[PDB]
Amino acid sequence: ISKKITDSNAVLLAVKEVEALLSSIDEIAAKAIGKKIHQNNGLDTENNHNGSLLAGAYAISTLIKQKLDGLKNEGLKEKIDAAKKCSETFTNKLKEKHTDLGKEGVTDADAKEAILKTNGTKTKGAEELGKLFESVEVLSKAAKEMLANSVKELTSP
Amino acid sequence: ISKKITDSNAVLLAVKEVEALLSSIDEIAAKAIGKKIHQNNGLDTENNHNGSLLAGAYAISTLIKQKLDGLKNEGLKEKIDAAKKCSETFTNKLKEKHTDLGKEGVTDADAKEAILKTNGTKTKGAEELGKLFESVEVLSKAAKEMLANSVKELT
Amino acid sequence: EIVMTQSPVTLSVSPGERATLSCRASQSVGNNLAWYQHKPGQAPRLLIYDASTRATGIPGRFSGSGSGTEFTLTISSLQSEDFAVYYCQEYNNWPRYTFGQGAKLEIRRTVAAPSVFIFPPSDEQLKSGTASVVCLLNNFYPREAKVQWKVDNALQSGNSQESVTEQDSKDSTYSLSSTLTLSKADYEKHKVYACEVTHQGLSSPVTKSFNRGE
Amino acid sequence: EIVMTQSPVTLSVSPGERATLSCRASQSVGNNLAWYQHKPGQAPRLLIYDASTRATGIPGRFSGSGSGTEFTLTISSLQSEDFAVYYCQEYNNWPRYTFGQGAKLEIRRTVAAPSVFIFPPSDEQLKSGTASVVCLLNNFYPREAKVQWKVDNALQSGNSQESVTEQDSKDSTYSLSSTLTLSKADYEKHKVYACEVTHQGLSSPVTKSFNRGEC
Amino acid sequence: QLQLQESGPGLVKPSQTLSLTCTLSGGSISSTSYWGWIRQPPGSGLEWIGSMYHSGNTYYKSSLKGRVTISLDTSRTQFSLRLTSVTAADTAVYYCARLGDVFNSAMDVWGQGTTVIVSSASTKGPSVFPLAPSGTAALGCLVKDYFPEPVTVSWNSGALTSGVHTFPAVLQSSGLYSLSSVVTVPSSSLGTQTYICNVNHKPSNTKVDKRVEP
Amino acid sequence: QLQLQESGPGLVKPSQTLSLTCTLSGGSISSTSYYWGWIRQPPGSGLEWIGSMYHSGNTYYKSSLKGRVTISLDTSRTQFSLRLTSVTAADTAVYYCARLGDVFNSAMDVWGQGTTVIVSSASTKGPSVFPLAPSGTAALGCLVKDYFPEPVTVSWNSGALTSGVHTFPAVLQSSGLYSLSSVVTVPSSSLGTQTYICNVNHKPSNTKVDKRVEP
Ligand SMILES: [Cl-]
Ligand SMILES: [Pr+3]
Ligand SMILES: [Pr+3]
Repeated sequence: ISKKITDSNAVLLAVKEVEALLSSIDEIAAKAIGKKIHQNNGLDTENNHNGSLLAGAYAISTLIKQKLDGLKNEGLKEKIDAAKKCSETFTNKLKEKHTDLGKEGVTDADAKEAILKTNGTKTKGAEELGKLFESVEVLSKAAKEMLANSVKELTSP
Repeated sequence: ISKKITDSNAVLLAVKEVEALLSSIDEIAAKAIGKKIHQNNGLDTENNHNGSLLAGAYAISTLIKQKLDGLKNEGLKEKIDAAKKCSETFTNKLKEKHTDLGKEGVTDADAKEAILKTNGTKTKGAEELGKLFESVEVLSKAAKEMLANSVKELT
Repeated sequence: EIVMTQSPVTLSVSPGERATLSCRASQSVGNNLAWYQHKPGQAPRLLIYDASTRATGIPGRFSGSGSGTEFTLTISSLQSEDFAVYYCQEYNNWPRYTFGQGAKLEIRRTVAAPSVFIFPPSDEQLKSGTASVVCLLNNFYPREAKVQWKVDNALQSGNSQESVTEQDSKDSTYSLSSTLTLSKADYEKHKVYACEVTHQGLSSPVTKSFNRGE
Repeated sequence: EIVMTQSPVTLSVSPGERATLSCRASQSVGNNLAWYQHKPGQAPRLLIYDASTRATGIPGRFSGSGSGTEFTLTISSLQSEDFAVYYCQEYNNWPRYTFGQGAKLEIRRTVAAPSVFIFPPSDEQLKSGTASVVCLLNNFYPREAKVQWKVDNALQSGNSQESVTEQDSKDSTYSLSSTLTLSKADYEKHKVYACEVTHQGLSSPVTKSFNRGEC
Repeated sequence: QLQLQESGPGLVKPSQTLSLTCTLSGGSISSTSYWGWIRQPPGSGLEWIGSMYHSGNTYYKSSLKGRVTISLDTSRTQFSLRLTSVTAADTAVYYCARLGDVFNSAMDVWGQGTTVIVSSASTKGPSVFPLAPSGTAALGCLVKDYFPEPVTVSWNSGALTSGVHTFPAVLQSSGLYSLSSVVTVPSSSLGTQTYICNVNHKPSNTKVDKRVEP
Repeated sequence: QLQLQESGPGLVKPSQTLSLTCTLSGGSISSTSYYWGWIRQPPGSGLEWIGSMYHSGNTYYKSSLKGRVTISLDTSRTQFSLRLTSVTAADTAVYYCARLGDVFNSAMDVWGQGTTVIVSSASTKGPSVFPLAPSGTAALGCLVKDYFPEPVTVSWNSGALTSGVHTFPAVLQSSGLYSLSSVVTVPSSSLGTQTYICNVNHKPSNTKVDKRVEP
C-alpha cells in the first residue's frame, strides 16, 4: 500500500512533466510562430522569422527525450518504450529538415509544418509530434489508473 | 483520509507543471539563444536572431500566468498570489523592454539578459525571472509536504 | 456494441424505504462504472465511480456494487430529494462512454382513481378553423393509464396527443390531459364525442361524453 | 543555530541486545528528523525520515520516536552488521540541515588488559636526524586507556601522537600506538625512556622502558 | 472554483450547424488537463457525444462520426462543440462536463446545461383558448400553436395556486407547441369568483389575459 | 536507477579553489526536481551539510561557508558542481553529494560513493620505513614515516603473515606529512627461526621498499 502509492505517484509526476513540456512546444507553435513582443497586445505579427523559435522548440524536444529516458517502470515499460521511440522520431525529423528550419528566416508555413500539430499539412515534424502526443497521452491514462488503483486500497480490495 | 490525498496531489501536479513550464524557459535560454538547428550536431551557431525565440519565451510566460491563476487553495492563498504577482512583473518587463526584445534581430546578449536567469547581467527580465522561479519554488516546497502528510497518515 | 440496460425503466418505492436500481452490461465493463442523479432542472450529479466509490459530498445512503457485469446502486432510506432518474455509465474505454436509458424513481403511494372531465372546443377556437377536445385525468396514481377517443362510438387513433404532470409535491399523484384535435369540418360531421378512461383504481372503465350543443 | 546532540557519544552493546540512541534539539524541530547509518568505508544510509517511518530497504529492527525535542533511534536485537556510527539530523528547514556529532556503537565484550611493548628508535633513524619511540597497547577492551611518557622521569606532553585500531573482527579488542618523536639531539640528552599504561583491566598502571642500549 | 458554463445560440435551422462553446471560469487547462460533451434529447435519456484531451485528441460516439468536431481554443479558457448537419432528432439539451481526474477519471464536473432547438424558425406567439366547465368542477386554458418554448401561465395574476396543473408542452405535427393548464375550483364558485389565466411568452411579447366562463 | 557518481581532483594546494562535479546515472533532474545538495566529512569529525541547490539553480548555503562556496548546475542537466574557495587546510575531507529530496521525504536519499580531497602544501613524497625490533609472545613491527599523500599499503612476508598484524591509521604530523606503523604479534619462540620482512608500497611515488626486522 505505502510502497505502492509513493512509487505509483512518482510516475504520474514523471509523466505529467513530459506533458507540461509538450505543451510548451504546442503553445509556442500556436501563439508565438511568426510573432514578436508588443508593448500593448503582448505579441505582434512578424512573418517568416521563426528560425530561433524552432531551435527553442527543438531545445525543449530534447529535454523531453531526456525525461522519457528517466522514466522506468516494468508495468509501464511497454508504453514508455513506445513513448521513447516517438520523441526520438520527432527530434530526428527536425534534423532531417534542417535546410528549411536551419536559418533565422524560416517561413511561417514551414515552421507550422514542423511544430504546429494542428496545421493543415504536417510533413516536417508535426506528424511525429502528434504521434508523440498520442503516445504520451496513452501513457498518462495507464499511469493515472495505476495510481488510482493504488489508492482504491482505501475501500474494497 | 481518502479525500485529502487526492486533493493535495491536484495541488502538487498544478504547481509542478508551472515549474515544468518554468523549466521550458531556462533550457531554451541555456541551449537555443544564438543557435540554429543543424542536421548532425542538432544545434549550431546563428548569432543575433533571437526574436521568435524570445517571443516564444513570453508565450510560455503567459501560459504560466494562466496556470498560476487556476490554483486555488485557502492555505496557500497568500503565497499563490505572490507567485501571481511575480509572473506579472516578468511578463510586464518583457513587453516593457520591447524596444530591444520585440524584433527578429535581438542580440544574444539581450536575450540572455531577458530569459537566462543565471546570466552575468540581468537588466532585461532575468531578474524578474529569478524572483518568479524563487516564488514558485517556495510554493512547490509547501505543496510537497502537503501531499506527504496526507500519505504518512497510514502509519 | 456495448449495451447498458437498467432493469426497470421506472421504480416506485415509498419514502424512507430501500431502493435497488440495477444496471447490466452486455459484456464486462470491468471495474469501470458510474452512477448519476439528475433532478429535472439541474445538471446530472456524479454519485458513484469505479462502480463502488462515491464522489465526496454525497450522503452515505447511496452505495454501489459492481466488479464485472452485475451492477447495483442502492439508496437505503431514500428521502424526498432522492426521487429522480438515475443513469449508469460505461467508461471502460475511458475517453469513450455509453449511458443507460435511465430509471425514474417514483414516490410510491396507494391507488387513487382519476377525476375525469371532458371539455368542448371553444367558440373562439372554432372560428379559427380547428376544434380541440380536451379530456383530463385528475389526481390519479399509478401513472399507467390509457385514454381512447370515441366519436359516435368510432374509435379515433393517431389524432390525440396526451401529456402527464409531475408527481405532486403534496399528494404524489399524477394528472394527465389527452387532447383530440380535429378541424371544424370533422367536428361538424359527428355528434357524440367521448373519451374512455381505464385506470387500476376504477372498477370498470369510466367514460364521459358530450354532445356538441345541449 | 540549531543544535543536535546525541546523548552518549559512544555506545557499547552486546550482540543480540537492544540499542537506544537519543538526539536532543536546542528548539522544536517538530516531526522532522532523520537517522543515518555510516559504516567505515561507505556512504551514509538513510534509516528513518519524518522521525517515525523507516526508509525502504532497512530492517524492522530499526525504530524511531520523535514529535518535538525527544528523539530516539532504537535497534531491537542488533546484529554484527549494525555496528557503525549513527547520526541524527534536523531538516525542518527545507534545504538546510544540521547533523549531530555522531554516535559510535561498539561491540561489548569482557575487559581485557593490554599487552604493552616499547621500541627504541632504529639505528637507521638516528643518522637521519630524528628519533621516534613507539609504545603500543595490544588487544585490550574497553578503549578507554591512558598512555603517558616519562624521559628520565620527566613527564612528556605535546610531543606524542597516538593512533587506535578498529574494533577487532575476531576478538573485538583494540590496539593503540603512541609515538614519541624527538630529535637526535634531544634523544641523545636523556637515557631512560618509559611509557606507562593505565587501563581498567590492569591492577595498577604498567610501565615498560629502556636505557639507551644495553649496559 | 471547478465551474463549467455553457454556450450561445439555440434555435438553429435544420440542415445547418449548431456551434456551442464551453468556457472555463476559475479554472484552466492544467495538470495539464477537462474534455467532452453530453446531450439529452426530449423523451430520451443522456448520451455521450465526444471526448477531448488537453492536447486536443478527440474520440466520438461513432454514430456522430464525420458529423461532430470538438475543438480546443488556444488561450485555453474554453472548448467548443460543432454539430453539422442537424436533424430534428438533434434537438436536445447539451452539457459540457469535466470527464476526468487523476483518481476517478470519468465523469466529474458538469456544466449548467444549454438548450438548443433545431426547427424551421417561425417564432410565434400563442393563441389562448378557455376550457369552460360543465361535487367539484374543473376549468382551464388551452395554449396552442406557439414557438419556441417556454410559456408561463398564472391564474388570477398568481392569486390562484392551489389545485392548478400547467401541463408540459407537447410537440404536435405542425412543429408548434401546445399545452393546457387546468384548475379545480369549488363548483359553488362558478359565477362567484372570477378566473383569469395570464399567459406569458418571452420570445414574442404576447402576454394575454383571458377570462373563462362556465 | 537512482545513482550518483562523484568527482574530480583530490589534491589542491591551500588558498586555492577545489571543484567537484556529481553526475547522475539512470536519472535526471526531473519531476521537475531531484538531486540537490553536497556534504563533507573531515578527518576525525562527523558529517555536516555544506549547501543545497534546486532544479532551477537556487542555492542555500550553510554559512561559516558564506561567500566561500558556490554550487552550480550544468545545463544539459546530467551533472552539478561544487566550487569551494578559497580552501585552507581543514577543508580536506571526504565529500558526498546526495539527493536531498523525494516527494514523501524532504531528506536525504540517494548518496554518492564518497570522494577524498586533500588540502596540503604539496611536496608529494615516498615513505621512509624503519624497523621495530623485538625484545609467551613477542612483538615486532615497522614504522613507516614521513610520506605524502595517502594511502600506503603494508604487508608482512609478502602477505604470508596475517594473524597478529595490526596496521594503524596514518597520522598527519605537524610537518604536513603522514606516518603510520604496522605491528605484528609473533610467538616469541620463533625469533631467529622465522624471517620477518614488512612490505611498504606507496602508489603516488612508485616506491616499493622491503625492510627486515631482526632482534
Ligand atoms: Cl531544495
Ligand atoms: Pr478503474
Ligand atoms: Pr515533516
